[PDB]
Amino acid sequence: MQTYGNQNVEYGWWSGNSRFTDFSAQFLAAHIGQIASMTFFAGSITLFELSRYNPDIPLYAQGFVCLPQLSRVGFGVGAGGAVVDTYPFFAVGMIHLFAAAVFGSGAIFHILTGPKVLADSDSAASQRFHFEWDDFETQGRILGHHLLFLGSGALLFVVWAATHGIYDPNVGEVRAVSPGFDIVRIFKYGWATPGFNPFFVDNLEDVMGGHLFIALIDIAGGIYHILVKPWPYTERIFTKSGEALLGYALGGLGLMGLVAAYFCSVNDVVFPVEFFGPVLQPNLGFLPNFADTLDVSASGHTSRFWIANFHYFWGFYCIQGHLFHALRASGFDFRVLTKFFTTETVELG
Amino acid sequence: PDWRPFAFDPYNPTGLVTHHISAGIALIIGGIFHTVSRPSERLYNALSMGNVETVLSSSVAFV
Amino acid sequence: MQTYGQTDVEYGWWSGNSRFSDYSGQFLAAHNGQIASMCFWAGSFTLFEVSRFNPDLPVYQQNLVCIPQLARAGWGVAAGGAVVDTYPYFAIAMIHLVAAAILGAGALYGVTKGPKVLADSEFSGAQRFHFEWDDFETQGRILGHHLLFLGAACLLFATWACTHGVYDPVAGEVRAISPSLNLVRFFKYGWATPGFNPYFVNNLEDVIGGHFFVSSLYIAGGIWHILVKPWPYTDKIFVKSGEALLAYALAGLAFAGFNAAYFCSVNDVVFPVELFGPVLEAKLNVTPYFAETLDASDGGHTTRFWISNFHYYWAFYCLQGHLFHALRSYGFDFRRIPRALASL
Amino acid sequence: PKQTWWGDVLKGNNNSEAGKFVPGWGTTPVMAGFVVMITLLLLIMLQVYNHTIVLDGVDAGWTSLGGF
Amino acid sequence: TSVLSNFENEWWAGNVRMTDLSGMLLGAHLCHAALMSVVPGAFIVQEVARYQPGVSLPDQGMIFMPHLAALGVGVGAGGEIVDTYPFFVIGVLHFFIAAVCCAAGLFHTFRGETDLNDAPDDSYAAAFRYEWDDFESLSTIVGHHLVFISVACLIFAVNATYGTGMYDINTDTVHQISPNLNPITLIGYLFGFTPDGWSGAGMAAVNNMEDVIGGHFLIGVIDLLGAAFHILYRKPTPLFTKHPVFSPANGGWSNVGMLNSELILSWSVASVGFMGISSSLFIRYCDVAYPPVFHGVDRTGAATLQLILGLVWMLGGGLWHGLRGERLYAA
Ligand code: CL7
Ligand SMILES: CC1=C(/C=C/C(C)=C/C=C/C(C)=C/C=C/C=C(C)/C=C/C=C(C)/C=C/C2=C[C@H](C)[C@H](O)CC2(C)C)C(C)(C)C[C@@H](O)C1
Ligand SMILES: CC1=C(/C=C/C(C)=C/C=C/C(C)=C/C=C/C=C(C)/C=C/C=C(C)/C=C/C2=C[C@H](C)[C@H](O)CC2(C)C)C(C)(C)C[C@@H](O)C1
Ligand SMILES: CC1=C(/C=C/C(C)=C/C=C/C(C)=C/C=C/C=C(C)/C=C/C=C(C)/C=C/C2=C[C@H](C)[C@H](O)CC2(C)C)C(C)(C)C[C@@H](O)C1
Repeated sequence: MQTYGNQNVEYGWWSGNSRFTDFSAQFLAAHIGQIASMTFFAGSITLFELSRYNPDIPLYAQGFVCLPQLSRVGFGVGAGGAVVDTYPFFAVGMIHLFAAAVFGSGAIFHILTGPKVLADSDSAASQRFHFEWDDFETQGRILGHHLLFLGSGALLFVVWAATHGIYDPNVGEVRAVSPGFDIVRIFKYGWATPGFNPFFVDNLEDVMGGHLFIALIDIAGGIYHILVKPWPYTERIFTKSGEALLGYALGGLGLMGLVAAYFCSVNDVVFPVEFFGPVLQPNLGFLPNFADTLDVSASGHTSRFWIANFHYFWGFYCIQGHLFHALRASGFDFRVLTKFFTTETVELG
Repeated sequence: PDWRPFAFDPYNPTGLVTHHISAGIALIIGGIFHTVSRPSERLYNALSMGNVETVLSSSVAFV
Repeated sequence: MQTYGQTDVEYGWWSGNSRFSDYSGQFLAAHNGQIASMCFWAGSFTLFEVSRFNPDLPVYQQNLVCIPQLARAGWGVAAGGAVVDTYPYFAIAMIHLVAAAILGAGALYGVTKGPKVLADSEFSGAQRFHFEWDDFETQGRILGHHLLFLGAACLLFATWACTHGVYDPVAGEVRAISPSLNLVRFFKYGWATPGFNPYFVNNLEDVIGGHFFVSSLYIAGGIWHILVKPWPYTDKIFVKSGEALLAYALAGLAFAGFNAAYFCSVNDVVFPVELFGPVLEAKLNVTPYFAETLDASDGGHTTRFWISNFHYYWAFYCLQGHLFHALRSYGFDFRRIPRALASL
Repeated sequence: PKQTWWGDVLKGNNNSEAGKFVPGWGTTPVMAGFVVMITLLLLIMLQVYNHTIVLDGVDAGWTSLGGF
Repeated sequence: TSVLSNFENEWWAGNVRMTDLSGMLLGAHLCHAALMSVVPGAFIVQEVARYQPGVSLPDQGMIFMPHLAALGVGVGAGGEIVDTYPFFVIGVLHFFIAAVCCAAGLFHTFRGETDLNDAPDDSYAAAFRYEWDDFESLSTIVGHHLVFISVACLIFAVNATYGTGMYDINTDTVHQISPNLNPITLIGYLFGFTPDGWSGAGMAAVNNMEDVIGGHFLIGVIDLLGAAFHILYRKPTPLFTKHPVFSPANGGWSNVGMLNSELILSWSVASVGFMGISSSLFIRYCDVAYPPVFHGVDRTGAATLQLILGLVWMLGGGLWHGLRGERLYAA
């Protein structure tokens, strides 16, 4: 944590989650529980949406976030975005619920298994997992393994799109997609030269090639981080503390949330119109909005509207939380703000 | 408001505004001076500025 | 700051910035923050205007300041001064917002983890950048680098105008403009000879030639100041404190702002009518202002009106601040104003 | 003798310099000029109202209301 | 402070406190000139803002435009204002002059040394040391100021004769008029000896631009010669020293030729009042220099205004400061 100066700080229950920042086993338990919550949301919401699905109503008119996402990636969608068979959605949600139960069981296991600290546990092999908030070598290996998992996921997406096929609004029906590979076109999407704009990708072939590239990059980076200790300059720049790593991750997540929010409202290929609804338009009054570009009269809002706005707010407040945690981890205590209207300087490290 | 001499015609309303602007400013200056400047022994003793009755006399005459 | 004689000055929160005047790291941080806010305004109001834009009404009668200027540099206007597409505006605004985020990050760093005093930093690459308010030798090189950036930007604008092309109101479309440049012409403009009033330039070729000349001047000056120390007489002439340099800079900004405001008001080649609107007329009353040649009823006010009127008062109060800080750097105490009356 | 807040604000204006005057004549000479000045001003107005003075193009009567 | 009348240190008289403070006095004069130059430019811009083309200047109530139009600024044949921009340029340039003067006044009031007697011993500024007693010091001041005034008058005349000329009333338009240089004819006006006979208003009965332009050439040359005289000599002569003056300093006429700060101020003030009265006569009668195409025909009000100002300066100020200076000659 931070504990400006004085150690052994006392936290109220409102900020009570900072108590286990030093208990590696409990840290593991909390995060396994959180991942359980995420996958439980996926499965349970899939079923909750299936319960009230109307084939007559267009998919985006009714309030869904999961049926469009499943129908996009194959999974029982006919020609012209028609939900022919509604059983694969049930299967997907059920697998998600089973996974959630597994994760939650692991969470309780670790919360009650042994000592709070993973150094003391006499497993003699769980001690291989005890980490520190100062050592960058172990955290580099951890980063490498997690990048390996992400790259393996991108690879799985590439394979599933190659074999099972995937929906293509330009084609108009589920279709296998050849994995492209053109580093030149990848970099041209990087520059956003006039032909290629990253948020206006038109061919699923380009998307598939980019995903292949991402998988390769993530796997290579994972290997590299597992093998190689961080360089000294990365110790010079970054502080070594838990809240600092939370700050870095929060900044990254806020950026990714904003990117995904903009992606939803604009791209029509990777977010097909028949499932999510017509494209939005970005407005800026006091705060950014996404206008539906459609008469909300007797149609509510398209699912794309909800996804885009929710993730704009998620990204913005992840940025604000990143600022808060980076300010703390660098050394700034906000209590000094109370000295604003006095003659004492409102400033410290 | 117009500061040309015909604003002194009492039947032309453009004078009134021209008055209350200029005279208004004249009072503000006249206020500021008296908010700072002290009286003079000569006048202070002659008019008995320490006695409110002189203020009453002068105000009644003005009214 | 001035701090007449007295040391350990107490500044109320209403005058709070003076506190960090004597720390260099915080100084840098504050100015990174300021330019970040400027860039943020640029991007944010590009987006704001685009969000409140109708491709139907005249551009100038709609309250806009960023779309007309972006159009004047190309980017969305084809012919006749009508904005066709809007996406390049959005892209420019996004880049401005991202740059603002980066600069604000630099500022926030300078506040917290950066050294409060650069000279006291261990890095010793940071000790290079430390400066003192009384040393004109170092401030000369700072000036030189900043002049280099200014001149580079001016040259970039010139080349963009030449190659990509800017709006040409005489031509009525976006044109690539060749520079019509001759030193005799520019001295004619400087002396305001009867055929050449610099506020009434008629051909953008002369504008871009002048920009090439100005970029050359700025680059030359930047190299000169990086290489050449200020002369001894400058110590006799100028004052040595932060407030003094602030006064000089405020004077320069006031001069530039008056020129810009008048330029906007009277010229109609740099500011095409279809974008910014009809030309304005200077009008003095108790205070100066520029008024529309065409009727302002039913059309609010044109972009030209807002730009020129705003910058006139920006320049005027920058001049007033220049006087204030000059007198402060002269050791004149304003506590004399509410003191003299007490004595009388 | 309540020590109110508003009394604290206004006591300096009430009687900080109570009973103080500058010796001699002070500004009294200058005042003289001002009086004479207004003694002309008012006088002029009276005559303008009286039609003793006729300013050029200034018809002191109901006809001057023309323009409203 | 170099005076002990009764009320030297009174705030309403506080300007007398700069009687000897040379630097502050210079700053005060510069700031005052800033005022005097702000007014014309500001009011010219204000006038041009409300100028209407169809109506003539005398019916618009403009009090700075007529004097500019008299010099051919923005007017054409027939004496009608064509273009208004040069008036605006004149106003802007007066703004520039005022800003420079105000900058100088601010410098000398605060940054500059208060008393030039405290200058660092020939630091480009001891050359500007002056004292209200030594004659030599003030002689060079008078000489250089005469240089500037003479150059201005010569410039006016040269412009009139060669470049773009002036609006000649008789020829009805702007012309480079050929000057008249008959010195006896010009200096005759000073006694009223106009060619058409003696006239009551001296110098004001000129009926042609040639007379005025020749007179300006004569005045410029005379003032240049006087500038040379005062700059190059600086020494008192039996004209100033040893001349009769009547004063209660010594009851009855004396040949002392006294010198003092209030006395110099009084002579200057009397001179200004006299110029005011002369200009009163000029605008009353001389309509060559004031074409009624611009200033109107009836001009009694402006002449009366000039008369009042001239009487206030010549009689009031001149007498007040002369009496104070003569009384201060009891030191
Ligand atoms: C208006 C004329 C003027 C100009 C243009 C000008 N200054 Mg100043 N100026 C400075 C910089 C400056 C810069 C960099 C600059 C160039 O652009 C200028 N100035 C320019 C500082 C070094 C120095 C101090 C600057 C300083 O501390 O400024 C702060 C001043 C103000 C009014 C802020 C109030 C503005 C907001 C409406 C209110 C905010 C309330 C808030 C939302 C609520 C709480 C929020 C929180 C809880 C989260 C300075 C001064 C000062 C003055 C004065 C009178 C001026 N100025 C005047 C000017 C000081 O007293 C003062 C001085 O020196 O007195 C000791
Ligand atoms: C610079 C610096 C720092 C900052 C460091 C940071 C935060 C740097 C920021 C780095 C960023 C933002 C990196 C972002 C990288 C983005 C990547 C790599 C994008 C990859 C996207 C791909 C591969 C898209 C792929 C496809 C996917 C999709 C289908 C498209 O249709 C097409 C297609 C196929 C191209 C500090 C502050 C930490 C320390 C400082 O001292 C130094
Ligand atoms: C004398 C003095 C000083 C000086 C004080 C001052 C006032 C210094 C002022 C300096 C100024 C105001 C300099 C201004 C210079 C203006 C310039 C150089 C104009 C340049 C324009 C150029 C180069 C081209 C412009 C175009 C280019 C543009 C693109 C269009 O195509 C039109 C066109 C062709 C006019 C100090 C400060 C040194 C000391 C003081 O105490 C007293
Ligand atoms: C020194 C002295 C004193 C003072 C005496 C006084 C009052 C002396 C007066 C001195 C004066 C008034 C000198 C002024 C002289 C004026 C001159 C020489 C004006 C010349 C102007 C000319 C030649 C211009 C002429 C034209 C030029 C003009 C442009 C017009 O196109 C008209 C036209 C063509 C006439 C006392 C009182 C102290 C004691 C005395 O005994 C002696």
